[PDB]
Parts: sequence; C-alpha cells; structure tokens
Amino acid sequence: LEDIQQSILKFVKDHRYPGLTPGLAPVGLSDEEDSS
Amino acid sequence: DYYQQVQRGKQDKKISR
Amino acid sequence: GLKVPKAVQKELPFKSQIHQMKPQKKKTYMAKRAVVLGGDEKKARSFIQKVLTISKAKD
Amino acid sequence: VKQHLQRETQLKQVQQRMDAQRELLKKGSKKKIVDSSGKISFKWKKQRKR
Amino acid sequence: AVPSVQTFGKKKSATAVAHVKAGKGLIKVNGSPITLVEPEILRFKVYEPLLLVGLDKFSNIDIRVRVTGGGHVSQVYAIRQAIAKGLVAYHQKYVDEQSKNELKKAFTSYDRTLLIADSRRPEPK
Amino acid sequence: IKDMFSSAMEVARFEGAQIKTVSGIRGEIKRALSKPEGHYRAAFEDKILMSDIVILRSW
Amino acid sequence: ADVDLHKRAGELTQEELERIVQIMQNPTHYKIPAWFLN
Amino acid sequence: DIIKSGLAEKALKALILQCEENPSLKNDKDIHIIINTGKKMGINRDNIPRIIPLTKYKLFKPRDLNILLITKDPSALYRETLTKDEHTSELFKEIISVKNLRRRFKGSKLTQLYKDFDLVVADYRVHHLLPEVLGSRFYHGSKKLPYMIRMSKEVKLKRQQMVEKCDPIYVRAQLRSICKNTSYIPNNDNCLSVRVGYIQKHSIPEILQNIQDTINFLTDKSKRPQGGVIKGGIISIFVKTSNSTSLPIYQF
Amino acid sequence: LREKAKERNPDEYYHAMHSRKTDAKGLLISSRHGDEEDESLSMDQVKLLK
RNA sequence: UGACGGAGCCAGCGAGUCUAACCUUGGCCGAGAGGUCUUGGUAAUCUUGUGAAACUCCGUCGUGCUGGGGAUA
Repeated sequence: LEDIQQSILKFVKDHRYPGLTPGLAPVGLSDEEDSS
Repeated sequence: DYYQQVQRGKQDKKISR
Repeated sequence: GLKVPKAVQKELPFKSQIHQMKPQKKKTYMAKRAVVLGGDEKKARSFIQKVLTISKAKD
Repeated sequence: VKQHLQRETQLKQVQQRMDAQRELLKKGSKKKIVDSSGKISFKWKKQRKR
Repeated sequence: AVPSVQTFGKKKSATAVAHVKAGKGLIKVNGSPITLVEPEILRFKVYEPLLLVGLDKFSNIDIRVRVTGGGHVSQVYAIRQAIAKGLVAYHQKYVDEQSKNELKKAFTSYDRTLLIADSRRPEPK
Repeated sequence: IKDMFSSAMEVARFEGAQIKTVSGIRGEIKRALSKPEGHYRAAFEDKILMSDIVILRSW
Repeated sequence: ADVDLHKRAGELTQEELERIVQIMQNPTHYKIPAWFLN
Repeated sequence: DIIKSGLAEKALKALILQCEENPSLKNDKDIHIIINTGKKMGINRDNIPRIIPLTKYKLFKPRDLNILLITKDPSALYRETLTKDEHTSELFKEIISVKNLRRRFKGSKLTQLYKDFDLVVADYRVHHLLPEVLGSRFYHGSKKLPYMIRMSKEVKLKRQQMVEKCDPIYVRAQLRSICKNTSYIPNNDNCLSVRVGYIQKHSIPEILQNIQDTINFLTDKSKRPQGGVIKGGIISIFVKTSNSTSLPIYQF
Repeated sequence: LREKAKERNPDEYYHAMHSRKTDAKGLLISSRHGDEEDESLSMDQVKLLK
C-alpha cells in the first residue's frame, strides 16, 4: 500500500521466439576465459 | 549375468500377461 | 473451392472476369477508428447471432 | 485508484497526439522539425491569422 | 495529370513495360538505375538507345522499366526495345513529329529490331 | 503398389491382371518396378488415394 | 608453429621444421581438434 | 533423493560388461537413462533441447567432435567474425546458412551430413525452420538434434531491430556449456531419455554422479522453465545403450 | 472458362471498362470497400471524423 | 574450358479434403485390440509456387592416371 500510494499520489526474452528461454545454454564464468 | 536376469524378467512378464 | 488459374483468368472476357478481392494488410484508419460497444451490447450481438443461425439451420 | 490513474494518463497521451494531428491539418505554413531522437514536431511560420 | 507514355519490349519470353514521362532525366530499370543492368557485358546493348541519339533527348524525361520473364540476354533485349520505342512514342505525342521520325530513322538505321521484334516462327519447309 | 508380391518374378507372372481398390476403382497391373522388388506400376480408372487397398481376386 | 604460411618449403630452418613435425607427431597434447585428423 | 546404491552400480557395471563383449552392440557407445515419471508431463514436444547442467564432470570438450553451425541469411558477418577470431577459428567443422544449406543438401546428402557431423548447432532465429531443411533423420530420435544458440548477447525490443553483430567469446562460452552439459527434450508421456556419459571417456562413479545430477535438476522445483518439469513422483530409472535392454534403477 | 478465354474476341468494348481496372499482373482489381462508398475521403470529412 | 571458397542474378510449364518411407531399442497404460512416448540404423528425384541450372563477379591453388593381403612407425 505504500508503493501503491506513492504511485497514486506522485534472463533473456526474445519476443518472436518463445523457445529461446528454455533453449539457450546456461553459460558460466568458467566458460568464457581460459584454455579450451 | 544381471543383464540376462532382467531381460528374462521382462520376457516372462510379457509371457505371463 | 474452384481454383481457376491466373493464366486463364487474365485472358477471360469482360463479362466472365472473376471478382476476387485481395485481403487487407494495412491497419486502415476507418477500421482503427470505428467503435464497437461492449458488455450488454456484445451479449446482444452474441444472442442475435445465435438466434439467426438457429433459424437458418432449422430452415 | 492506481489503474484509474494509468487509464487516465494513457487517455491523456492519446488525446494529445490526436489533437496534435488535428492541429497539424488545419492550415498555415509549417515545417517538420526533427530532434536528436526522432520525436518529430511541427513548427509553424510566424504569421498571424488573416 | 502528367504527360506519360507506355510501351512494351519483347524478346523470347521476357517482357518490359516502359513508362516515359516528363521529368528531370532519370532512367530506372526495375527500380535500380540503368547502370546496374547485369550481365554487365550487355550493358551497352541496354545503353545504345541512349548513345545513338544523345543524352540531350533524355535530359528532360524520366523513364522507368519493369522487366519480367525471360533470361539475361532476353531481358536486355526487351529493355532496349522498350526504351527505344518509348522515346519514339514520347517524341511523337509530346514533342514534334520531326524529332519523332528523326529518332525512328536513327534507330532503324542502327537496327529496326530496337523497334520491331521478330515474333512468329518457324517456317515449315 | 507396394506389397502384394515378394519379387519381380511374381509380378511378371501376374502382369496385365485386373485389380481394384476397395472403392471399386478398377485397374490393371502393368510392369514390375526394378529396384524395390514386389513393387509395381498399376493404372487405374482415376486417381486413387493413399488410404486405399488394391485387391487381386484370384481363386 | 609460427612459420609463415606463404614460404616455400625449401627455405625452412630446422627449428621450424621440427616444430612442424612435433605438432604433427603429437596433435592431441597440442590441443588440435579431433576433426582435423581422421 | 539420493540415488547411488548397489542396485544402480551393479546394473551399470553389468551393462558395460555386456556391451564390451556382445557382438550386437559394438558400434553404439553411449549410456542413456530412461526416467519413468509418475504423471504425464504436460508440455508438448517442440524439438528444442533444454540443457541439463552437470555439476562436476565435463562429458565433452568442444574440440573432440564435429560441429555444424547454421546461420542467418547473408552469413558473411558470422562466417568472417567466427573464422578469423582465434577464440573460435577452429571450433566449427562447418559454418553455413539455411538458404545454401537447403540448396546444397537434398536427399541422401542429408544422410551423409548426419553421418558426417555429431553436433548440429543453429542460430535460434533459424532453429524453427530446420525440420524441413534437415529432414526427419535429425528429428527421429535425438542424437543429432540441433541446439539453439544466441550469437550476439543482444535482445530484441519491439518497434526496433536487433543490431546485427556476433560475439565469438559468447558463442564459445555457450558451445562450451552445450558440450560440457547434457540435454533433454520434454514430451507428453511419462518416458524421458537423457544421455549421460560415454563408453570409454567415462567411468562408473562419474556416470553415477551425473545421473544423480540430472535427477536433481529434473525433479527440482526452481529452475522451472529449463528444468523443473517433473512435477510428481519420479517412479523408475533405467540405463541402456541404444540397442541394449533397460537395466532398472530406483523402483521407488 | 478455358473455352471462353479461347473465344474472348479482343475488340470487346463495354462501358464498365472505364470504371473497372486491372492490376499489374493482369487480373481484376475488385475494391473491397463499398462500390457505393469511396475509399479515400476528403479533407473536411477527415476533419469532422477526427 | 580445371579444382577449392564466397557473392549477384534471370524463367516457363504444374493446384482432386489431395502427396506419399522401412527396420529396430525400450518405458507406461490396456482384458485384448492397441494407444502413446522413447530410441538407433537404413533409404531418399523431398514435401504445391519461394527457387532453376548453365551464366556473371571476387579471393586460393596449380596442371605427367589407377589396386589389394606382404612389409616400418
């Protein structure tokens, strides 16, 4: 009610492709840098 | 031997049904 | 439906030409302007449609 | 009350754009002024109405 | 509202419609300019209606050509036929008849297949 | 037609025979196809469908 | 192996040629991808 | 909860000993777990393989297998920036686009392509129009079924276009993730196969550990779009090589 | 319809081939609005509607 | 007149509620018929329309044939 009173008185997402959000790979910090 | 055990198990399950 | 070929239907007589109108792809101004009423009016529209199709199918 | 406020501000914006279009198609000399973004406006010639 | 003229150029199954009207001088084939008409070795087959009579005839008119059908060389022959007889028909209708038949004489002295195709064939011997 | 025969020798034995679909569309077997063995080419009264069965009534 | 890929194969120093033949002798521990070699 | 007991270890050992000696399966080198869920998992099968993250065993490095990459219409940007980067310049066996892919490979060329590669990876904007281009050989079963990748780390807003760039470090990171993890595809019924481990690149405790990893990620409650699909009691596990019988584990 | 196309007789004038017209591919344009209305409406009509 | 590797481009035919594979690995439900899911292999002039190939352009190479058991890593 405090946020609603302030208003009243003041993870990828492709739009065309809904299969991307289960599709794409969960990349890590251990994946981007070192020797392959 | 467990391989032959379980394939005989599914075989006689279908035969019994 | 009867799908008459374009090579035939471009070479048809003037009386025999087939009036086939293309669909509209542009959100024209009169269609984006025109108002439809809601609630009691949309259930009146639904009711009149149900009555008219029951009458036509009975006939 | 909050969604009454959202409906009222969206109606104010769409009536403001409608009024700008209506004001634009009356008469007088005018030019299309383009800003940094692409929000266009129409600046009217300094000429009073006869 | 504008003085405009429409002609047709045909070879085997290519066909080109040319609209000529008064303008600033732009010659456009299929939306792109005339200086893009491939196969680029027959671009002078397309150009010769311009170079046979001078660009001062084209300095006041704008042509547009729409070419469908055919292949590469049939399309360049349709383009050059459409351009040639469109220039002749424009100078007939909206410029004087003396420049009209001067253009007809120049194109016919080069080759009359700029103006009249060879259309119905074979011969049953 | 796929499988009423096992070999092109069998189809060669049965060439020219009149078959029919279950729709009563009459037909005739014409020639054994080469690479798939019991498959042959038949000609019918008109276009048969993929949901049909041809029939060679023998005794 | 850092040898320039435009040199003709005659003018090769022996450390360059031994680097070439060492890489082609043990491709796995030089992490060459396994689809290059069959 | 925890699935590592003598039943699981004996079944998996006996499967390896069977496939070493049996002359009917000396070509398929793979272990799959069949999860028999309790209920029917409701989500229909699109052919998009969701990614099951293994926690401590990279089952494949991106250099020990052939990778085909399928790109958008002009393909010059992706081909140049992928092949002269030297973060990714040797990682792909092939980079093509959909137009000339369906131009070149028609008919038995697709069977040669199937036997040629073993990781098909498509741009996610073209991943959906692949089952006509690649045929049904890539979509019957699931061993060469193509993976979605995002090539640019950029998101599309409405009323404006995705700026066409690509990021080679990002695409190496997600191919590393794809080869490092395993995958599954949801369907309607209660059967679900997940590939876990190889026949000589792996061993019994690591295969058992990543089996338990896939179990945890699948019957988890969070990670709900990607992984939380087993809503009910997971009833049975089986292990099999593709021509081998279903050795049972965890009959609940 | 194929026989009528073979027997078109191209010296066929009607008075309705002033109003009726033909697209680029040669087929018939049928205006999907009216034929008792007009598709484009005038500037003062647009002023009143807006 | 080649071989690799990219790119530009140009047709006319053809529209029946009709157009189109096979063999397996297993899970679950069912009395059964079967259903549904899963899985590897083989075959392929794909599937209805958009699109052809020869052609054109741009980088790269560089013109003396084919075999199995033997034998070197």
